[PDB]
Amino acid sequence: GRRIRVQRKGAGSVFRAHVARRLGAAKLRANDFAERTGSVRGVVKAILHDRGRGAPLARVQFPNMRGEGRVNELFIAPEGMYTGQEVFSGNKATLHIGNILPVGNIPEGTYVCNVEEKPMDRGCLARASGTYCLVVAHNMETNKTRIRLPSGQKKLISSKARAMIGLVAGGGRTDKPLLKAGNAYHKYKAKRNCWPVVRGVAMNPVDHPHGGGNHQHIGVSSCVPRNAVPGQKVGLIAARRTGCSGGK
Amino acid sequence: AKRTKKVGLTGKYGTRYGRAARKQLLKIETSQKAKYTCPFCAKDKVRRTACGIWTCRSCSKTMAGGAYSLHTEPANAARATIRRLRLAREDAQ
Amino acid sequence: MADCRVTCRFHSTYRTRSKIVRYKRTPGNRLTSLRVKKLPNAPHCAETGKQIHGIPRVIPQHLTRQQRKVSRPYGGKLCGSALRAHILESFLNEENQ
Amino acid sequence: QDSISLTLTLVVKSGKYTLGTDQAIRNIRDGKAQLVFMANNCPPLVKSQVDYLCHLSKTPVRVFAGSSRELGIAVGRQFNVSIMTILEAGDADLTSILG
Amino acid sequence: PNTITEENLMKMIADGRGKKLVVKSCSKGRLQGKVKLKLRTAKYLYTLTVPNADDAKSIVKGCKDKVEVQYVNDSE
Amino acid sequence: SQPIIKPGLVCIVLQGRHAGKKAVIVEALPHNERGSYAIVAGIAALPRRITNSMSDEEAVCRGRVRSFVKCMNVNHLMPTSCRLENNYKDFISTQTVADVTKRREIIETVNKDFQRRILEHRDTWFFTKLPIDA
RNA sequence: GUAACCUCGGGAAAAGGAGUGGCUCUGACGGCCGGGUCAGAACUGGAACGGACGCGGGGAUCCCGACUGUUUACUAG
RNA sequence: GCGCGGAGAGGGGGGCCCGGGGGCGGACCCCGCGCGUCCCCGGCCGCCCCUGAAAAGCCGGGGGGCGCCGGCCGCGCGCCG
RNA sequence: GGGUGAAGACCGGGAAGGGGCGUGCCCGCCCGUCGAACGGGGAGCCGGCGGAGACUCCGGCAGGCGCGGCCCCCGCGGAGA
Ligand SMILES: [K+]
Ligand SMILES: [K+]
Ligand SMILES: [Mg+2]
Ligand SMILES: [Mg+2]
Ligand SMILES: [Mg+2]
Ligand SMILES: [Mg+2]
Ligand SMILES: [Mg+2]
Ligand SMILES: [Mg+2]
Ligand SMILES: [Mg+2]
Ligand SMILES: [Mg+2]
Ligand SMILES: [Mg+2]
Ligand SMILES: [Mg+2]
Ligand SMILES: [Mg+2]
Ligand SMILES: [Mg+2]
Repeated sequence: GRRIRVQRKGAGSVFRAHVARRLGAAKLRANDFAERTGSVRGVVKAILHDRGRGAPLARVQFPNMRGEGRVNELFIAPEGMYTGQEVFSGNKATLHIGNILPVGNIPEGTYVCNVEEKPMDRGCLARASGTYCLVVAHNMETNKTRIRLPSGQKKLISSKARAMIGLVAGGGRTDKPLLKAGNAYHKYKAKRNCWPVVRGVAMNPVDHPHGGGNHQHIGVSSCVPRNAVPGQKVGLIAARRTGCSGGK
Repeated sequence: AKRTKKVGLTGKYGTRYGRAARKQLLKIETSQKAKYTCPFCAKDKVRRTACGIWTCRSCSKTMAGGAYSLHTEPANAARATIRRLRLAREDAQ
Repeated sequence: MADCRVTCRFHSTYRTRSKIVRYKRTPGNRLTSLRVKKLPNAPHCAETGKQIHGIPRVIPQHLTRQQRKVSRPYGGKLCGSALRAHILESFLNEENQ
Repeated sequence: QDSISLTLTLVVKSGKYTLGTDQAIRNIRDGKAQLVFMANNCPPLVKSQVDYLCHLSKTPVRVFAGSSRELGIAVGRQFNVSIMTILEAGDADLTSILG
Repeated sequence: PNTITEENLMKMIADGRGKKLVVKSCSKGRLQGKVKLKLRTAKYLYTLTVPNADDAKSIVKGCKDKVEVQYVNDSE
Repeated sequence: SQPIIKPGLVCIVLQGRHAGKKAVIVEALPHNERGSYAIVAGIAALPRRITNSMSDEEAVCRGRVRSFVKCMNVNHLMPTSCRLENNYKDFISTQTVADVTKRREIIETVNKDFQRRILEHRDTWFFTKLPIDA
């Protein structure tokens, strides 16, 4: 046979993300001495649309603390943030929607977004439109805090990791049908080359393990083991069960 | 309702996609084409610009909101919870 | 004359936004082509995106120094309305602060 | 609990008042207002300016418990009102529910 | 090309800024028997139309030998 | 319940060429059909800067002061809590600001008066620049 | 003048009828002269007028695929 | 078609921009009228799980430091198609 | 700077990585005079002439950008826009 679609994707070429006309990487403000002691004030300048992304981005201007002038940031906007609003970051930031503060100072039961797994990594956990995390409990003896992820799993992170109050803006996007093939075309034209999708049973044996036969059908079981080598891992990988169980 | 009985704005689709999709689109599109009261000046001049971006045609203030509607119920619940938790802390410092 | 069709005046014939012409009659009873130059935008406010009064829509290099200025402390960077807010805001803040 | 609504109705019926921010500033500067009422969504910089001027003229300033739309309804009007100043209460108006 | 006024014509001729002066007699149409004075300068060509032929003689005689002079007087 | 626009008050210019500068009200005109106006005198340029080098010829120029006198709309002013006692009202009046030569004479007089007060270290707040962060 | 059926949006130009030239007139619609269009009448031609040109044949049903789209360049749309 | 107004409408009086037009020059200009076509521009409105390049270069403002900076008259503008 | 591979070669931010004014001081983390005869870009029109060239020649009338001489000035008006 020849190389499969999954094997060809990993080599780049016509399978790279289309990044032209993107505003940049969205991140929390970097951690420094000024906000390790007090608070730093900024102002929201604009709210913009990012190609490929479902959630809006906000441009926030802060004073420069190692010289003269100003510093421009790029945040993921929580719901309810408006142009001209002033926000704070630091150990002494107040509990308002746009503010950034460490999770140790956030009361249990609060909604947070753009949480950082390890201190000083600039956010990585709740970044897609409509998502949020919950602060569950604190442990002052070990200095660790428990959170609940959008998938429902529970994780322990250090109490010095920062987050933003609120939930990500743009919630409800997936409640509307795409309806037409032309809509999915535009959606994926803003992201990467991955659409439309040809079924494996509709191919010839030379280019997929599912192809061939006098009727269209999968010859064997579709569950493959975890240790299958790269050209073999197609179908359901290491599935614990299959079918529509119906219960919890 | 002089021209149609039930399709409403989904009359632009003819007969092409089925009943369930058309009903859901009726609800969502009615919501997303509407005019909303501005939280800063109490006027009904807020319109959608992009998926989660809403602008006021009077004061020119831009806000981050939901897709298809300015406010979402989870957001209201979250804001109320934050406001409650903020007062309890400030009483005892 | 019974024919009024012309020929292209540029190096190539591809019609981009910088290759627009209009037609005029010459003293020799001939139809000629003249370029239509792009009109630049005048300066716009920093705080708002509105246009600033008093400056024409020409590239600044072809204006005299007086023609590209406004007689006000922040003239040409912000409008009169935006300047009042900064003055009021700074005074009222520094009085309480 | 109590209604400051009776006072507004009587002032609107027999008194003298002005609706708007420009008229309010022109009156307060001149020492002609007896009370300034303000909504809770008035823009902050106008709030500061009007407060400071009232301080410089020893004028009483109060805040209303609604939005400019609510105040406009409470004065019998169909538009928003951010600042109201009463120049002369009426013989039926007891400007003693606020001050 | 630009129009010039009478007073700053012989002034320019005074500062020796004109390079040549041409006199042309117009006698058809809205140019009814009037004359046009065209002065060649370093930057521009300046033209004045005296309302009557007589005024031409005085001014030109007021700058004779100060700037070289031509005549046209087309009669066709 | 007391009017606040009275001679001797210190305001701030909000509009025009001299916006953002401080001034003193010398005469409040009576309300007419054009609105409310007043006559003010304000600092047009502050005394520059002088340092340890002390080069006298340039020092005198650097220490010079300018001022403006004119009537202006009372809507274009921000009254303050400060005061500045003076007596300019004798040579300052409506008819003495309409003509030009009188205006120039008044301007030099006010310039000389301001220079003194600056030297003797009085009225520090009035003779200071209002920071603006546009 | 238009049926069954229908996801109530369609089906639908459904099906199916009648008129249309030339000449001489009448009315309607603007502005402080202009313009075309729409409507009506008499007369008159081998019972003829979308006079060349340009320009749907229709209906009743069954099977397959929902639909617009793509495909074996040179025998399969 | 819309849209706007106490965060200031209508009215009266003004300022700014407008790839344009008229007059006089260039140059001793037959006179009026009108429907349509093409191109460009303008203010609105509509659409998107699609938001519709960048840099050289040029200019302005704040603060600081410095000082003729314009007018007239002369010259010049290389390489390659 | 380097890293890797028997090499050819391929991969690459962690490296004491430049200027100015003018001689002493001051400023400064780190590539490209590569890649568009359709994108950006300081400025051109008319008349005439040959056998074969013209927005290029000649006549006229203009624009832009520099350099050199002579005179040659460090802001006033408005109520406000
Ligand atoms: K599939
Ligand atoms: K090129
Ligand atoms: Mg096959
Ligand atoms: Mg195989
Ligand atoms: Mg088969
Ligand atoms: Mg101007
Ligand atoms: Mg099909
Ligand atoms: Mg088809
Ligand atoms: Mg074939
Ligand atoms: Mg075939
Ligand atoms: Mg290149
Ligand atoms: Mg080009
Ligand atoms: Mg030439
Ligand atoms: Mg040829």
